[PDB]
Amino acid sequence: VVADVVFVIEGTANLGPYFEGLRKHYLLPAIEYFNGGPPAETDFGGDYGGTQYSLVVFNTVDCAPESYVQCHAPTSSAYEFVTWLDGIKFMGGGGESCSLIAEGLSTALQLFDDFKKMREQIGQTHRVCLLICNSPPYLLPAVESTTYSGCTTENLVQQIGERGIHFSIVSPRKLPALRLLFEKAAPPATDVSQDPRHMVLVRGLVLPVG
Amino acid sequence: FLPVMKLFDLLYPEKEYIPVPDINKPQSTHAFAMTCIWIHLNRKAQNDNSKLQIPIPHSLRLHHEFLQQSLRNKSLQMNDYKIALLCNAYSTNSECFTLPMGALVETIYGNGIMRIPLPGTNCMASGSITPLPMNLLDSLTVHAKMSLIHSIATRVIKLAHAKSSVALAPALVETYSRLLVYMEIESLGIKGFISQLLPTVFKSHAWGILHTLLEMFSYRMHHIQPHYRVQLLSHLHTLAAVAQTNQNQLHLCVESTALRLITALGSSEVQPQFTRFLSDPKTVLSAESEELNRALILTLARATHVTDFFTGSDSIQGTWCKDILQTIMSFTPHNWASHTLSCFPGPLQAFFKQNNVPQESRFNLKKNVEEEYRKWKSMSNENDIITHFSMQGSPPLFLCLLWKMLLETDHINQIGYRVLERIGARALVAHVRTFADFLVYEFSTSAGGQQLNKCIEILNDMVWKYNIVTLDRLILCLAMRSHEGNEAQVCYFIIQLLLLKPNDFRNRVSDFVKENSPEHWLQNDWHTKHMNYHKKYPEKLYFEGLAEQVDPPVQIQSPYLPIYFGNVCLRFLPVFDIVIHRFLELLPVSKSLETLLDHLGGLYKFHDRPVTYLYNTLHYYEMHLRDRAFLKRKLVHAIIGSLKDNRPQGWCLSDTYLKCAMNAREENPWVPDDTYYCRLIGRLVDTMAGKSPGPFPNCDWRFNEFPNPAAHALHVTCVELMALAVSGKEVGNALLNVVLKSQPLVPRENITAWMNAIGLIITALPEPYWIVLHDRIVSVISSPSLTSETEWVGYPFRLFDFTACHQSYSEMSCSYTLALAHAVWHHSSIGQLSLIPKFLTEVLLPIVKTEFQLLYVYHLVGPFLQRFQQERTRCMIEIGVAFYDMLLNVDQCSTHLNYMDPICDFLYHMKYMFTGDSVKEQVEKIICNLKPALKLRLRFITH
Amino acid sequence: LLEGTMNLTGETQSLVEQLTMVKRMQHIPTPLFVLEIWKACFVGLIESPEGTEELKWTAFTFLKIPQVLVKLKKYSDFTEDVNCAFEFLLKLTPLLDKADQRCNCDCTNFLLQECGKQG
Repeated sequence: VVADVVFVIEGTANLGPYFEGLRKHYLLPAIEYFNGGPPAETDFGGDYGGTQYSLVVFNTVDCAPESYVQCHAPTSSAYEFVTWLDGIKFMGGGGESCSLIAEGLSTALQLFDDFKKMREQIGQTHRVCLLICNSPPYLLPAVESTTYSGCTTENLVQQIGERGIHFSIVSPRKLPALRLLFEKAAPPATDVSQDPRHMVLVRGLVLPVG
Repeated sequence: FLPVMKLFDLLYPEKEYIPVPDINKPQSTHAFAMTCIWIHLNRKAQNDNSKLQIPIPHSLRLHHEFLQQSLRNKSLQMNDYKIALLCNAYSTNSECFTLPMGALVETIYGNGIMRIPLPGTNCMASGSITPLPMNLLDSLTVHAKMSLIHSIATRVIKLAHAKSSVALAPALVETYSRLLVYMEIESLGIKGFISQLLPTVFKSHAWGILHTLLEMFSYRMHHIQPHYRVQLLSHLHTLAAVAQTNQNQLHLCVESTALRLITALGSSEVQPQFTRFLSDPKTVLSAESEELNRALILTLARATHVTDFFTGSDSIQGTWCKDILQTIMSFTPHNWASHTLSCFPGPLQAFFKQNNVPQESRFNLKKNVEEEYRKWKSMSNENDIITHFSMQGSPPLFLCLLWKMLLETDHINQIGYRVLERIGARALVAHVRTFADFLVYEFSTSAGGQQLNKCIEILNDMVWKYNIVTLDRLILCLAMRSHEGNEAQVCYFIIQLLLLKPNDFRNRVSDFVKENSPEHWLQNDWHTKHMNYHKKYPEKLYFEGLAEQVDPPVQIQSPYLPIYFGNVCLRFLPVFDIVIHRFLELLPVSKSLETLLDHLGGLYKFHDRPVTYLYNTLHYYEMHLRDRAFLKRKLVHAIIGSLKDNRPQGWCLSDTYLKCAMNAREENPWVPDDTYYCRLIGRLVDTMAGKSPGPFPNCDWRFNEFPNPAAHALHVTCVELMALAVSGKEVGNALLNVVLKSQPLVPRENITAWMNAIGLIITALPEPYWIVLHDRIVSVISSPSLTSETEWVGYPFRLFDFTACHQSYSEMSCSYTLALAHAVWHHSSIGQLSLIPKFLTEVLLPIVKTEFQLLYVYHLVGPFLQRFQQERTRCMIEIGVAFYDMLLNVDQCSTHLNYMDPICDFLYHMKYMFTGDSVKEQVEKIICNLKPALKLRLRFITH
Repeated sequence: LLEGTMNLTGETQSLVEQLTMVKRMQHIPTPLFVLEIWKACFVGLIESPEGTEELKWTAFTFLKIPQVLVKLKKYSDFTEDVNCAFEFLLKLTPLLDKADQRCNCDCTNFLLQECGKQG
């Protein structure tokens, strides 16, 4: 069915080694579920009706004069999305444990606002957001965003949870903060983890049970 | 096919649905095209269904929904172009295609409804008479047209195999004729028609289907590639060899179809086509009918005259024409008349001077006729009468017997119709032949008076009242005789009186031309007007009037075959072309041609190629029509003014011709000025450059005799130039002075297209028009600027470079005639180029005295040694010897050469590329007579 | 053609100095030199647009160029060379006829009478 899919990925050294495994087990099947059957080179962008994928990659504060979030424009090709998922290079990090989840979520919110101004042929669609993270959030409010500046991760994930965006978390290391954020993004009113170590909670989307 | 998607994304950036257009335009089928592409991609993606399924885009969902609803509708008619959209979109479906397919086929096949009668007796055809329109067939795709073609071909194959007397549907054969036009369904079309469909129709021995297909090919086929035309001529000859053709309707059809294909063989297709059938000459010739062989010889005459095949030769041996003419000498001993033989090429005259077969005397023929006449009036046993007067191999005089019978008894007994029925169609034309000789001898010996009108009335009643002979058959057998002098005048007088004394042909001609139109592709009510005519003037073919006027009236109920297109007026037309050629060949009978073109001239509205006919006629009879300007004027004005109703204003003749030369002569013939010729050649350069208004109105070249607009422009230009009353030298000089003399209306920076059009035009004209280029070259060779004054002595390899015209430094006629000579000789046939060696060694060689003239002759002739070395190798050697001779004369009659090096390099290039060592003995005499420096550089020539 | 197009109002001495320079750089015979002057003048007259430019080109060929030739004669057997160049030019009938169609009269007659007046 029509879907506005937004992936939010932590592009840091953590999630570096574990990303290839996560893609085969969880991310790639999730794209197929939105796009029935695996994509191969015939899928064309430009159908404004239909499922539209997008990436948001974020970083920590060690990329000091560079920007924090790299966003990609929406595509209707699942194949271009797969090439974008290959094209991420995980180079960041340093002496820290946290990352800028608030930035990635705020730009995901701006993506969903631009999607909502885009699709008017349908009032509401399946608005799905995934967060592929390996790290607890920073305590910084969001700085490099307009209309969602000065907001912590809890406020932004409340605004994700209300208005009916289906929020999911795929993490290769089981963590408390990520679980708390997932519990908070509750939509108004099954073991999918193939590996025991992986923590995967999916509010929306169907992934083969393992 | 997948790269079409990014193209669609480039051409179609949209946010919303694209609205559905109006279906009542054909061009709206172009509006739906990308959705039909998307359907064709979906249906291919149905194989391995989920693997690479192709969703419809958001812009094309509205058109796809319209196509879904229109396929879902089952009340579908041909009033709109929705049916075409359905065929185009779903031509790649198994069962979704049949819902429009049957919907449009059932309108043209016409099953169930009724049986509608074709003329004659015992003819009944399927019900549908209205064909598909042209814009519908043009708005399908290629695959829809291939499926429609294959469906119709299978239907005709099945109805052939059903052996049914129910004839084919009129709408079906009209639509099939309209579909064989498309050369992009070629392997399914005419190729399958002649390679597959027609041999199987001959195999099943249908004769109902075969007559329809030969009628469709005679009357509804325009652009056929020539090898198909010669293959079909071969198949017609094998058909006429077999099939026991006592059917006058089938034998008449196949004979008139072969006559329509022979005389419409184009002037340049004859040699490359007939060199393929050279080893098997019998396949393409008649063995029994003489008239088709004579028509083939006349087509050979004008084909080898128009293209000038025989100049550069004077022996018919060693050529492909000798085998054809020899195989026509066996199977047909026939001697051509002198007035006719004087018009041929040279080698054909040398061939027909020998192989002259003698013929029977007039008195011996009269005695033989009287012998069989007394034997008819004496003998009385019926079966012996029928067996004796139709003994095969006996001298055929039976129509002369009938002539003498109804000359005085004015009736025929019962037995003569039985003898005619036992004769058959094949021997009957031999009886018409000897009847034609008997007619001209008896008409010559008859005293002209009331006995003469009695003879013309009984001949008219033999044609119409008794229906013994068809009119075109009789006139063809009269016009193709071999009579000399006043006997030929009596024969053509018979033809003129037979066409013009009764009303029986003028009525049919007038009624047919006032009520019909030649544009059959634009007509959908053809069969109605066809039945109107065939009701009002029925055409009887199995001796119906003779069967009625026999005193015990014998009732014949023989079946007629399907006739959708054929009648006497459209069977007379090729015979009328041959007859007009005969009237031009003979001198003192021109007034008969004037009154014939006055009466029967409007019939040329239905000639499928009038302008090619006029081009061939004025081009081949130019030596005869040189002094009769009024007759040539009358011919071209009759043939063109027959068509002034259908075709647009200014299609053929220039308006300044229409305003001046459409006047009678008061001993002031309109002598045209240079603005006239500049206008004509401007029309040709504007058609060939491509012009959006266009000097001619644009026609449908799928249905003309000219394939592109340029060939149309060239042929009507050459017809208009040959139709003038001014002689050939003045027209040729005026065409050259368009470019040679200084002229406004001829722009600089566009001069090469004007020289190109002058090359095409003056090459396509007869001999006395393009011979004047030799005089212009001689006029510039003997100029003060090449001989005495090198006052402008600028490097001549600049001076003869015409492209100098870039800066305004073109010299004069030197570089201008060099450029126009190259433009004319570049377009010339090899028979026209082969008059260059005579012109060198006979005219130019006694006047080349200085070095500039020698270089001019080198610059003039040197680029065409490639053409000579490829096609005709005597002339390359003669030109090489002429080059060395001119070098000798300039080395003798001058003190020194300044340009010995380019001359020497040219001669080495000519040796090492073109001549080689064919010039050995005759060159060294010239080389040894040269001055020492030239000998020192030319010493390597002798090895 | 450059001096005709850009500075008609330039002094003749600069043009004579430049032309003598060009004649000395590439060694140019005098008949071919004067022929190129006349050919350039006539070609520029033919290619001129209708209006003031045509008047300016007629003035350059008719008045300035004859004066330039007189200065060359003083600076340099010039009459034989200019007569040779005039015969060189009179071979070119299409150029002169194109010019005569633009001049609406025979312009070579006015040239020959003008060069006669200048000497």
